[PDB]
Amino acid sequence: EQFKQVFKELEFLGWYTTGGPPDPSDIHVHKQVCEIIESPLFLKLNPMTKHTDLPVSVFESVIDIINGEATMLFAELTYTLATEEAERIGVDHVARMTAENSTVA
Amino acid sequence: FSFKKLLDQCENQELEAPGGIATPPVYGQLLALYLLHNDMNNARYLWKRIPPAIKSANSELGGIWSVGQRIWQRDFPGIYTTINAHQWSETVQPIMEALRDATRRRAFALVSQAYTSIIADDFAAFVGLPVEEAVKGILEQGWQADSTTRMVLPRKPQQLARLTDYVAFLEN
Repeated sequence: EQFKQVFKELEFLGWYTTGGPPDPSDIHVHKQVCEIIESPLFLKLNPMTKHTDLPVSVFESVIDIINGEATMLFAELTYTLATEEAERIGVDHVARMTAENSTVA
Repeated sequence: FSFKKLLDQCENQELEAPGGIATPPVYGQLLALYLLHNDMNNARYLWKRIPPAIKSANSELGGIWSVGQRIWQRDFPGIYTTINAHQWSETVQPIMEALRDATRRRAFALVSQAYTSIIADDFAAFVGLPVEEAVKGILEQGWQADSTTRMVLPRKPQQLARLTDYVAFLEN
């Protein structure tokens, strides 16, 4: 209710968490987040990535068709690199500029 | 090169002496070497450094000093005439002629630079060679000479680390 009066065309989309792989804790939190919207997103940020999968990742809950106690799966979805001209120029400017690390380094 | 080690050997020989005065042959060799390297200030100071008695005892020192005065006044034609007046000792027989060659090269420089047109007689006097060296000017070196006027025309002939050092110095 606080942010709806500042961002008009911006509604709930999902939740983000920093960590490793999607664990049972993540699916437990998603089991609560899913009561707000039909399909919340998940955005994992892993700063310690040294493997084949990308450090940042997007997941979606998929309701499995397995009979009995069906534990929903977490399917990874790709993302694009769409960026406006203005914001791209802004990040370009912030990257061009520099600065206890040495300047020459 | 070997010249550096030879100069080091002469420095060692000069460093220690039985009474501060060395043998006349090595004194003459040192004076000739000083004349060879155009280090004329140390050459004349060595000449006055020699005691008068031993200086007057031997005429080889007198001849070496006369060569030194001839090269001190930059009298190029007379350098060769004086160097041929006396006969040097055998152990320095081939090297002194080499000194002459060095002076030769010196004169060549003084003609290549500081002379746009040089009289043939003056050029021959400077280089010492009477008439034949003139030929060496055109046929081999590549100059262009003309007759009936005797006017010789000479022709005039690892980092990134450093910048990192500069930035490291300036940033701190």
